[PDB]
Amino acid sequence: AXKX
Amino acid sequence: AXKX
Amino acid sequence: MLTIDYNSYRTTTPYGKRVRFLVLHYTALDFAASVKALTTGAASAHYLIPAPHDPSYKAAGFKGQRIFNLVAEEDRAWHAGVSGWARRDNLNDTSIGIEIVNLARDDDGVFTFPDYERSQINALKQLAKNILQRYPDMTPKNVVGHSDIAVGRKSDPGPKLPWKELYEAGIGAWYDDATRDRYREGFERDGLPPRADLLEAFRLYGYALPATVDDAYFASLLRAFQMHFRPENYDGALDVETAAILYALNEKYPA
Amino acid sequence: MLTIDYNSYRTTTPYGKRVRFLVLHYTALDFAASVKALTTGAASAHYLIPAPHDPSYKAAGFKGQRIFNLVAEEDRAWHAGVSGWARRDNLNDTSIGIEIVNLARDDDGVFTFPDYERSQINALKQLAKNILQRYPDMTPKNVVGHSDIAVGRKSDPGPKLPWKELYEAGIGAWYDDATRDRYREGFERDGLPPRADLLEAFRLYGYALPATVDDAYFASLLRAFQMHFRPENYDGALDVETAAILYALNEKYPA
Ligand SMILES: CO[C@@H]1O[C@H](CO)[C@@H](O[C@@H]2O[C@H](CO)[C@@H](O[C@@H]3O[C@H](CO)[C@@H](O)[C@H](O)[C@H]3NC(C)=O)[C@H](O)[C@H]2NC(C)=O)[C@H](O)[C@H]1NC(C)=O
Ligand SMILES: CO[C@@H]1O[C@H](CO)[C@@H](O[C@@H]2O[C@H](CO)[C@@H](O[C@@H]3O[C@H](CO)[C@@H](O)[C@H](O)[C@H]3NC(C)=O)[C@H](O)[C@H]2NC(C)=O)[C@H](O)[C@H]1NC(C)=O
Ligand SMILES: [Zn+2]
Ligand SMILES: [Zn+2]
Repeated sequence: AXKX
Repeated sequence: AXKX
Repeated sequence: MLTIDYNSYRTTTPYGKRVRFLVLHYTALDFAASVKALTTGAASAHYLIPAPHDPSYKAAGFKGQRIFNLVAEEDRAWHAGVSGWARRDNLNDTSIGIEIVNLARDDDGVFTFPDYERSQINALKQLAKNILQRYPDMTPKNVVGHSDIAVGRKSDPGPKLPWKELYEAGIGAWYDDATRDRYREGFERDGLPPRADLLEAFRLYGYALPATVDDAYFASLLRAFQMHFRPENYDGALDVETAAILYALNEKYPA
Repeated sequence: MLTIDYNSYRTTTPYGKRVRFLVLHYTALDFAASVKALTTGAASAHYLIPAPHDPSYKAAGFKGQRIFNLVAEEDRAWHAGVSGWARRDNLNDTSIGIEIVNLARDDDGVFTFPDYERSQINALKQLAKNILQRYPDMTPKNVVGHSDIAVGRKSDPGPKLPWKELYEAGIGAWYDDATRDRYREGFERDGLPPRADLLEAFRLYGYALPATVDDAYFASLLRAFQMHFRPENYDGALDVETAAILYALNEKYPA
């Protein structure tokens, strides 16, 4: 998983 | 004012 | 069945709030109309702030200043439109939108921007605070006018919006008179930069710009910047003052 | 001071909820490593479906299965990074993400996707159903996977993910086979559509396509599309089934  |  | 575990593990640090902008518009419609269009019309706003000296607003059965919420912050109100700011678009998704009853005018077009009732401004002032306090990614640059996001399309909230006053209440962004004068100095001697460069500056400050800019748009950009940060004049012509502000802003709010 | 009026006027038609998409991921870690990183690491997700047969999970004292909420839906979790779908981006804002524990792997860069656990899935459909029923703008194509929004820098939730099952359960989008075939045939006979049409048709489905598509990119794209809708094989290889699937969705799930 990944803010931007 | 103005969806998109 | 499966119920959910809201208590076992909770994200602390690596998450954010859903909202990070606050946008201001004027309606250009009396109250009664204003509510009509924002509750059943084809757009809406989280918060509507009426002008007590509106016959419709009194007819409505109000008297003093109120602040109405039409759409909870949690939800997505249709105020902002085809917009953009800080590398984001469709701001409507991430905005809280505030509309202020003000009988502005396009005479197809010449603009007529009536002063804002003090009352509306104090309320706005407090609301903005209230909101701002709870959305930690609403940096000062992110309190913006429609006009700033929807450049050339929208001219809300207008110049009679006392942006500076708000700044001082701790709402929105403003430049240090000092640092501006420095900038005003340079452009006076060094020369004012070329569009190309200026644009990166607006771009930087936030203005979601297009792939290309023509004189006509560039006016609108300048104009729209003017009404926010140099309402003293917003013909959209290029001033050293306008640029000085711009640069000074950017200097003061890296972001 | 002045309190807000939440009862006088409420908008009805012209407004939506903020959230639009539901995105899906595999953590790629054992549970403990996963709660840690989604609660204190550098990312997070709204919900976390553990794999009950996970030593760390059981160690932590879980009989399982459970579903864990890490960030309430109102708020913005960090799972989607750099994104794009259905004419948007930064989907972190505008989506709700679900993370399921499954130790899929990248080994420079061969891949390895374990099957999911059933309970895990029965949970998922349960949850995902609960969402969809609560966001009305989360139409079927908006139930997506990172891989689709983040092509091809990501490959979860991976091809071990029973979409079609979920479709069957009401969750997310899938084609009517009849219509698929109708295209397959048409393509075999009349040949295939130019890349132009394809990209575009890919775009229309939702995919966030760059201005200019290297076949290198294309691969990534097809791949992604495939692991979603044709996981029988997800070699980035333009097929006629694959291409037929596309228009079969674009037929049924169009603008
Ligand atoms: C009924 O709702 C209000 O009405 C209109 C929405 O149609 C809004 O006021 C006017 O909005 C338009 C753009 O929204 C602006 O005028 C023109 O905008 C178009 C954009 O397509 C441009 O082509 C024109 O260039 C521009 N006009 C020019 C150059 O003259 C006006 O700025 C605006 N009117 C004023 C006085 O500002 C209004 O905001 C809506 N309010 C609601 C729904 O509450
Ligand atoms: C702890 O964080 C988890 O870690 C895994 C990595 O083991 C995360 O997935 C990985 O995420 C990156 C981007 O964040 C993907 O991007 C790959 O990056 C390089 C950049 O040059 C490219 O060379 C690759 O092409 C690019 N794409 C691919 C397919 O590799 C990783 O690939 C991706 N790996 C997988 C299997 O998804 C994961 O998302 C994190 N999840 C957590 C903590 O929940
Ligand atoms: Zn992911
Ligand atoms: Zn407006």
